[PDB]
Amino acid sequence: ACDYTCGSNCYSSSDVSTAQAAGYQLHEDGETVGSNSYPHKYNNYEGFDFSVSSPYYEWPILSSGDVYSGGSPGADRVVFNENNQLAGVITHTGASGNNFVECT
Repeated sequence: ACDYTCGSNCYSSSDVSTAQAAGYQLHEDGETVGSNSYPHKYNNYEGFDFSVSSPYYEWPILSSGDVYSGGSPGADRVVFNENNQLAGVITHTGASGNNFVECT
């Protein structure tokens, strides 16, 4: 079993924690990477009922297990807050118009 399923990608909570650690460090340092400048604010247009408080930031989690370092972000993201708490794992897979669905 996979802790999170994003389309056909299977992530363990340890893949998620590693991705969240890297994105939070950059957020704390006020730094970005990639043409889309991650980690960036996540507006939550979808209305996900996250149990941790906004503001939210999104950061790519890669199906290869590597930490995002600039380069293609893929469709999957970890979402965290300023308290370094995980809000969720979401994906562009199966959505249109730059929207997201939640990884189950």
